[PDB]
Amino acid sequence: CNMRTQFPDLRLIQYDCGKLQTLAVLLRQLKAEGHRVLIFTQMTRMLD
Amino acid sequence: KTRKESYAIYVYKVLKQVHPDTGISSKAMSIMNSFVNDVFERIAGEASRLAHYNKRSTITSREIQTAVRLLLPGELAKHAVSEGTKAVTKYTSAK
Amino acid sequence: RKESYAIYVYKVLKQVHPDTGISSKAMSIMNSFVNDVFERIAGEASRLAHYNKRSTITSREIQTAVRLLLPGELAKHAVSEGTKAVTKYTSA
Amino acid sequence: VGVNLTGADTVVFYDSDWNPTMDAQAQDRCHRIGQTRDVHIYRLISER
Amino acid sequence: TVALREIRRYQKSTELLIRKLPFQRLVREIAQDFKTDLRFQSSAVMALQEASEAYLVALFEDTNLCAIHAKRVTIMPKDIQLARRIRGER
Amino acid sequence: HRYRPGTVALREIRRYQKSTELLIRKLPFQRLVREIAQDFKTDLRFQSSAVMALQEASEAYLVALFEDTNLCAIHAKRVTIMPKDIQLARRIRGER
Amino acid sequence: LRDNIQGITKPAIRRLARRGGVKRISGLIYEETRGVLKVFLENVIRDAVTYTEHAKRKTVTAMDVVYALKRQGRTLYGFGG
Amino acid sequence: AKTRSSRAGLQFPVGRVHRLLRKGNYAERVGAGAPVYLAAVLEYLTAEILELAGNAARDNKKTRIIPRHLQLAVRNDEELNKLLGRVTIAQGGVLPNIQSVLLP
Amino acid sequence: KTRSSRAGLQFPVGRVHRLLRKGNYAERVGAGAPVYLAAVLEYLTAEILELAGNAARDNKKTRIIPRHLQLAVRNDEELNKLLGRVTIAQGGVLPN
DNA sequence: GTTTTAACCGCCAAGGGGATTACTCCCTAGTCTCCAGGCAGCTGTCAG
DNA sequence: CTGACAGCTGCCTGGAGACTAGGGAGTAATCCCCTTGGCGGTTAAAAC
Repeated sequence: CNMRTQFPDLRLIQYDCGKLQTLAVLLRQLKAEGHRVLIFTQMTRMLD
Repeated sequence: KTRKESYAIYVYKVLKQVHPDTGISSKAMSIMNSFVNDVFERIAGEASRLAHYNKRSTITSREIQTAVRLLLPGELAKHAVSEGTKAVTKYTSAK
Repeated sequence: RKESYAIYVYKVLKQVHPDTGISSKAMSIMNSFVNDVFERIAGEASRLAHYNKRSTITSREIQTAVRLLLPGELAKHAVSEGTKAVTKYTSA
Repeated sequence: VGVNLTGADTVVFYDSDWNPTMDAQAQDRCHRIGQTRDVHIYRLISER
Repeated sequence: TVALREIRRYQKSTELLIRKLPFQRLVREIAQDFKTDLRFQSSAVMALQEASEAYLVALFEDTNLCAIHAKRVTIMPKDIQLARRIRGER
Repeated sequence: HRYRPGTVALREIRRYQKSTELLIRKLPFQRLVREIAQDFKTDLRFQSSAVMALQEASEAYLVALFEDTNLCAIHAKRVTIMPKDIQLARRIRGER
Repeated sequence: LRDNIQGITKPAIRRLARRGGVKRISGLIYEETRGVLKVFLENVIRDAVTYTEHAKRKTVTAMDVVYALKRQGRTLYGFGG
Repeated sequence: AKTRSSRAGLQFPVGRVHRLLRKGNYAERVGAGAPVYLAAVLEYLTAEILELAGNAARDNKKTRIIPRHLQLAVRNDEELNKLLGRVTIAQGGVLPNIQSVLLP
Repeated sequence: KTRSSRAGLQFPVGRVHRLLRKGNYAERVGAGAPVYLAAVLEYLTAEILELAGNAARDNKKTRIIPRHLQLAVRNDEELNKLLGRVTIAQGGVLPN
């Protein structure tokens, strides 16, 4: 399978958007401190 | 804010002459204005063609009478010609 | 003196079919057709000028009348021919 | 207005609404009465 | 068999199918009502005959289409009535 | 209770012949008009009055064509209207 | 804007037929009516667009539609002119 | 100063009709009695259609003429129907006409 | 130098200009309007004459008769649409 | 009769056409004059 | 015999040539009135 087709790494999703990087850092820190986070966005494609 | 000539007041006068009590709406008045304009265009074009055929450079009462005879059906044309000739006779008498 | 398109129809026919003639009745048909299409286009041009509140008939009015009256391929070919003729006329 | 998400304690706005009343309503979705923890709001903005 | 041959013969031809003198008599009889002592140019009567034959042929074509739509070969007056009603001359 | 076939059709015939309201929704007709126009020229704006005039003209044309189609259907001893009826009406009208 | 011809709805065609006096309608009538309306709209809109383009405008006014209908032979009242 | 409509006894404007005839590019010259005749004919046609429309409105228990009344008047009168055969009236509807074969 | 020759056409641009002026189409006629109209008329005449000549050749004749013009008009769809409501004297109808 | 979904209505925003009225101003018709060529029409001639 | 093309005649009219008045371009500039990608309801016309 790996020699037959190659999919982009899910890591590339965060690498193409600075917001996703900062959001990952913030979310991991928030989980470390033991909180629950609600994320609001105006676009449902962004929700995807 | 510019003048827009229309037959609204004249159509209202004719309506009051015929039916003193009935009224007319804005859409109906627009329809009546369109009808008057269309009949005017028909009669004027027919008169212009009649003048051109006979090599005449003027539009007279005869041309419009012939145009009315050509356009309108029987009783309508006859009564319209009667009304028009009465009007022209009165206008000539009044000088 | 009576004017007719017989000479011009004959010239056009000789241009397109040098060895083909035309009968008198067919020539009358051609004259009637030319007068009819001329009158139709001119009337549409006059109506277009009156609608747009213009006192002059220009090439734009004739082109728009041609596009309105003639069907698709005929309309586009006539528009091309008229534009070519106008371009040649202006460049003299 | 029937949502009672008082279990959460952090709200992150991925993008900001032009109407601040909407963002306030989103915050009040978690900050209403009956919530026993400090609520933090994080707003992410792209520079330039 | 004979009908198809007659159709082809009259379809290839261009001459006027209605006799000239009866049509002229009918035209003059009709014109007598509108005005008295009317003269007609020969070209006018020929034009009237051409127009009348073209109109009648076109109407007969429409009525034949109506009859075919009725699963019939014969044309009936109801076909003429429907052809004129749909065309709008009614 | 169940009305027999044909009664509700006649009832709605009377209802829709009593009234003068437009029978096609305005937004679908506006979309169709824009779709048709975008082929002839891009970046064309339609006034609301123009779209209303188009809708009125189209509805009148379709009503007249349906009257002719029903007349065709009554001819040849039928009640249902079929595409052949519309084709015959259009061909007699001089279209196509 | 694509496949907008389906906006002409089956109940709409049924209502138009009922206004036209039709009692029973076949299932294949709707496609034919959609095609007929498409053709009619195409013709009228083409004429109107030509009229607007002549006036060096980019907005199709009701007057242009009225002129197009009058040229087609379907003069419409109540929309000016 | 006396208007031409008053002299002719009509309600439609003779002067406006004269201006429209002159500006409409119909002929080089326009006669004196042509606007009077045209105004008279227009007034007569308006009177006929409005009389029929008012009769329809009274039959409908309505005092103001609506376009439906004008459509009913035009279609019910044979001569006006022939005159306005190729004319569509906005918001006019159609005549109530159900064919006999379709009736139960 | 002839204006028709200057424009490169065969139709009388001068006669068309005079007809437009004497006709009551407008109070002013531009310079290029008669040229454009003459070009359009010449194109239509050339098209119909070419079709009539082809029909005459198909009939083994050397002169264009009204029958040839009728066949040419009815065979070409665009010209048939243009002259749909027109009757040609001694022209007949298409074979069927 | 029972179930789908789309007009449609309301946000949400920043600007963006783009008809209109009014000013100016200048190519290009219109009117006039004069003169030579395109053309209507005639019969002679010839192919069909 | 018979329609159609052509050589020639007489003539009306379209091709040059001038001014020029104004109908029709440039130039603001005002203002209305939207305009549309993405969202979220909400039924009542559609759909089955």
